[PDB]
Amino acid sequence: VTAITKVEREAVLVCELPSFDVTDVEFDLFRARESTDKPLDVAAAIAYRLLLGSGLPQKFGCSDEVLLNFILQCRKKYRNVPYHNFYHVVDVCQTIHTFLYRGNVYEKLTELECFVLLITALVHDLDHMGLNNSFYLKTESPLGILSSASGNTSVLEVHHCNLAVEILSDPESDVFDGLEGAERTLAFRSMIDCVLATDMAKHGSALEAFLASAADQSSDEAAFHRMTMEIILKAGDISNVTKPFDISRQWAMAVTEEFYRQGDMEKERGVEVLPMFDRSKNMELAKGQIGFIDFVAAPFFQKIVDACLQGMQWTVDRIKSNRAQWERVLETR
Ligand SMILES: CC1(C)CC(=O)N(CC(=O)N2CCC(N3N=C(c4ccc(OC(F)F)c(OC(F)F)c4)[C@H]4CC=CC[C@H]4C3=O)CC2)C(=O)C1
Ligand SMILES: [Mg+2]
Ligand SMILES: [Zn+2]
Repeated sequence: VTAITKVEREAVLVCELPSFDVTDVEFDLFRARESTDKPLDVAAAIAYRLLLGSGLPQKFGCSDEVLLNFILQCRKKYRNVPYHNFYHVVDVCQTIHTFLYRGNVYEKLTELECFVLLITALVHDLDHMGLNNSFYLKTESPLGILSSASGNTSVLEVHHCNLAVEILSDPESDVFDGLEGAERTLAFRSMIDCVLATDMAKHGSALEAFLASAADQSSDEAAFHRMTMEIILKAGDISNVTKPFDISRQWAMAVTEEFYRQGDMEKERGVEVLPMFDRSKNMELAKGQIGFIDFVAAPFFQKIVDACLQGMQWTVDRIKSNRAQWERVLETR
């Protein structure tokens, strides 16, 4: 990895974020990005401020400069795609911060685990190209062939972990360099476990395991911690429907356009195009959001909150308010 420069750091360090509270559940990243002509720097500054404000990097021997270096090394490996770009990972990082600290999920985890989760947010989609795992498998792309030959169908997630390990292999961007022995092993394993658990093909199994652990007062403690981390990163990843409506809608627009660009490529290659990826199906945003809410997000958030994460009740509340608002879009159309 090429070293991050003084000038790259300074460009983040000059951003002051006047009028934003990066800790708040109603924080608006889109408004942040509209606030200046250097939205990549502002986004990096948001992530930097979240991580320093937690007080965690300092505790684990991670200097301000190495933190910032890490952030910028992550930033350089996001692509200019509509949804899976740097702003998504910063959003996930900020969202996780709220679940840990406004939702009191920090109480279930060690400080190191909280630190790992915040850092893992920033790595969890590295070098996404706006195409899902299915695209690579269907088209027998080289990465798809490799995944199948090597026995792991989570095509992208293994790729993201690869790039995360590369970033962390240089002390100048290794936020875990202050760790050794068991703690360092836990930091890397937990980060990788969490990234691997973001594959939506494993959603139901991940959720069911967590719920069975939370219900068992004799669950293995280390396993419960790890599953809680996995579920929190998953929660962040499907959290767009938990945000104020207008934020939620802007995310939905970005994901829809990404999906449509995939579908356009699949059409060119003569492979199967799912309806949600087909521009010509012209699917209404409201109906798709209601469907994602009903079949994925509402039961996920309700189940985890009820099982164990009572402080995150607001997520269920906001999903219910967003669903009602989409229903009003349909009612008035
Ligand atoms: C069609 C149905 C009636 C039945 C059904 O099975 N599903 C689920 C479904 O079709 N899935 C599962 C999730 C997948 N998925 N979808 C993402 C995503 C993000 C934000 C979204 O909008 C808003 F929140 F911004 C969004 O909503 C829109 F798609 F509806 C989807 C990502 C989540 C995690 C990782 C990468 C992205 C990923 O793997 C896509 C396939 C239904 O949607 C209803
Ligand atoms: Mg992902
Ligand atoms: Zn993601």
